[PDB]
Amino acid sequence: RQSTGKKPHRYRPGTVALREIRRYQKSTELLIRKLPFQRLVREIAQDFKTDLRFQSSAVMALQEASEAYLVALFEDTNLAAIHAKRVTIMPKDIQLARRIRGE
Amino acid sequence: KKPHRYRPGTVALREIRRYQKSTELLIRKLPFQRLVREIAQDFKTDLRFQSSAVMALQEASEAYLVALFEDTNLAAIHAKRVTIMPKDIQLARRIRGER
Amino acid sequence: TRKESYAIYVYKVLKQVHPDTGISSKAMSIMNSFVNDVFERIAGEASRLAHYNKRSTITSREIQTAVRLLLPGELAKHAVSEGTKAVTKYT
Amino acid sequence: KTRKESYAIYVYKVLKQVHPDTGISSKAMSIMNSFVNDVFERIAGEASRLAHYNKRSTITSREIQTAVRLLLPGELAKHAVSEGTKAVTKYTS
Amino acid sequence: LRDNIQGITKPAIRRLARRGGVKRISGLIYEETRGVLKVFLENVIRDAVTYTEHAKRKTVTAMDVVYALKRQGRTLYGF
Amino acid sequence: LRDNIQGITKPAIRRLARRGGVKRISGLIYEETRGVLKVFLENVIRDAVTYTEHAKRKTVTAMDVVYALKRQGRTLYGF
Amino acid sequence: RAKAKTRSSRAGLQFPVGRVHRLLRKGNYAERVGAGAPVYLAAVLEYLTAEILELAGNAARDNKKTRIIPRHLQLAVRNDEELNKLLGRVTIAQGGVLPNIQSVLLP
Amino acid sequence: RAKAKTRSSRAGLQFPVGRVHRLLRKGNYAERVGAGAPVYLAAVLEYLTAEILELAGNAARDNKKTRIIPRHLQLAVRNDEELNKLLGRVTIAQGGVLPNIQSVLLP
DNA sequence: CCCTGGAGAATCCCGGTGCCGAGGCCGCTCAATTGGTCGTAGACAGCTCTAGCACCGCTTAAACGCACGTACGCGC
Repeated sequence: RQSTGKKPHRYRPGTVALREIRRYQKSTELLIRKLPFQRLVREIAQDFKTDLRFQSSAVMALQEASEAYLVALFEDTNLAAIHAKRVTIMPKDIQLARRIRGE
Repeated sequence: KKPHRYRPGTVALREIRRYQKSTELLIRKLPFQRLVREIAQDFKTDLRFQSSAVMALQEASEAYLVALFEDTNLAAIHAKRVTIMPKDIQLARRIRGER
Repeated sequence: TRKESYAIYVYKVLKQVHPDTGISSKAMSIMNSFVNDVFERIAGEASRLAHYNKRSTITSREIQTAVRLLLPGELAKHAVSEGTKAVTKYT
Repeated sequence: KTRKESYAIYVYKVLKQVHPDTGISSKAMSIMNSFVNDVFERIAGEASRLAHYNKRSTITSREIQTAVRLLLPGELAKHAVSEGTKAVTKYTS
Repeated sequence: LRDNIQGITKPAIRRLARRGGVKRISGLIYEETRGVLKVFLENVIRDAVTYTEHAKRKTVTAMDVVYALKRQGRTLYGF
Repeated sequence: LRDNIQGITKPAIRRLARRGGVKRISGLIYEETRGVLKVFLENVIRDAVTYTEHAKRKTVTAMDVVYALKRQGRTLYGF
Repeated sequence: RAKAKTRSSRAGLQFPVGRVHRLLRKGNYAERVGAGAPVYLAAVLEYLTAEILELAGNAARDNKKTRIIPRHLQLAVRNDEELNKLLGRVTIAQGGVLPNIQSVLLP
Repeated sequence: RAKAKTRSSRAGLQFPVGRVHRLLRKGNYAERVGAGAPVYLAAVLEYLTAEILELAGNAARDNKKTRIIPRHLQLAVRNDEELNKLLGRVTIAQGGVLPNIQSVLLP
């Protein structure tokens, strides 16, 4: 308490984005890191009940389920974006997708 | 004289207010019943339907179509539009997983 | 024949909470179907909960877990409190 | 130790029956086992519901047939019904 | 029985969209709504047909349609 | 444990959108996606907590997570 | 044979405990059903019934009606957020939807 | 007694009829389980397993891999329209989604 | 301003390691299989009777269509 205080490549946007789309769509490995998601899970669980533990496989299942759900939500958001004559997604598109889904 | 000439949208709002508070069935009973009969004819030629079965089918179809129209209108407002489009219906079915 | 119905219990519950209002046949049928569907949902959730941990019985904790799994928000806590009060008054 | 029921060797035998030149990983095996468990639970629950709605105490082959027509859509359901009918006729022969 | 998909008339679809709060209704969305209704009916009525066939009955009751809608997460009350 | 909602990093959400075929990703999508993920986790983890409290266990297994995902129509295989 | 007292009256309840117990027993749900399970189930059903009927009566008084009509029941279900989330997959006959209009739709 | 011939070989089946019957009996579904119901269930399960494994093997051959990985199973489920309608509400771990690109995305 | 030739960098086919998870094998034991025996749900025959199928008057609100223009869909 006691303290007083030559020319570069220059890739245009969109092509590398489609390259990453093609790379991760055919990929298999998990995009979200393990320990940040685990710490978020523990922080969320501590609001409901304290002194709670999660096993490694339960954290794995939660991470894969959340990744699949967010991937499906992003697919619906992008579909609404092209539906709205756009290529950039907006949070209102996410809210619209959640409202249509009923959640 | 001149006619009153309601602007486009006012009678739409009047119909929205009238039907959003009235619980009457908008689809006529006999054409929906006969559509149900020809649809069931493809699965069973010797089949009959109770009146309350057609009533339940009509109410469920009306509620499903009203929810689909609500999602279609919300997607249209999301897409800077006020007119509902078939592509909005396709998007609503694809998000709901029925497409 | 005799058909089981939940009309009179819902009617006396209505008279307990609001004695100045009545009910119709269609409203009674909606309420009967609603209570029956909630019955099947909660009973099936309790049956699955018993089947998960090799439990051969369904207790009040089964119904409480089914209520917290199905009912969201403060509705589940209010239903759990009402069930606990009914259980304590039963014994 | 404790014997846990699983369909690993059965799905493996099915794979060797239809594709005698490939293998299967344990993660894919567990995914197939979870799929079999979920489909078994869904069809069993549908058959139990169908028995309950007709006030009938037993589950027959017609209950499973109605369950797989209700759950599976289209040509998959028709082929499942044909395979089930063939298996019932072979079992009773 | 043929051409009963036109039995869902244009003002019926108009009223259905007015219940859903739609401002403007296009001219091409009536056929799409008829197709969506046809798909939904070809699912639900077929499920009720299977229920009636298992129920040893030749008349589709309201109860069979009730659990046919229930099994797809669209449970209907009052029948 | 505080400020754990920022553990899901911005390029993690970018990669998740890349898996979904999203062309361009806005700067305001990250907070909304974090909120949606927080709501989904606050539902699923709470359901798993109730499942674990029912079985008189102190740590939550993957089977309870599978049951909590299955009861909401989002069944998960492989666990 | 002593005096026949129902379990609903002993628990201070109106919903039938015995009928719930019989439907649980003949509903092939479990091999055994406990004593407190039908009491808890009937208490939860009674609380949900009382809440829904109270909200329906409030909606009927808002509509100057003294008889509960399925429009009032639909309004009561969709007005409560908990009831709307719980009954999201529920179709209600003769109920319609809420009379809500979007902001951009107004002239 | 006689030879303990399995019911799977009697019906020309590979999935266990006895295990299915036991799981139906202890699974709190019905008071009784018929004779042909486990045979029908095992036949349906074997047909679904064979179709899914054949599609997964075809997807693995397109990728030219010998061992079946969860990517092959996810591709098998999502590529088939019948399996897509059957498993629309199914999340498959370690599988991703279909690698499809919208028409307006390419420049 | 558009078409065509040359090159930087992410991506794809390929040779060599090997290793760690997948395939096959040893028991054996606990769940799968065989036979009998009843209570009992279920298949089958006759009655019926209350609700559904088909047609008819009619009339009237519901629906197809044409004329006009201004909010809105679409192009820039």
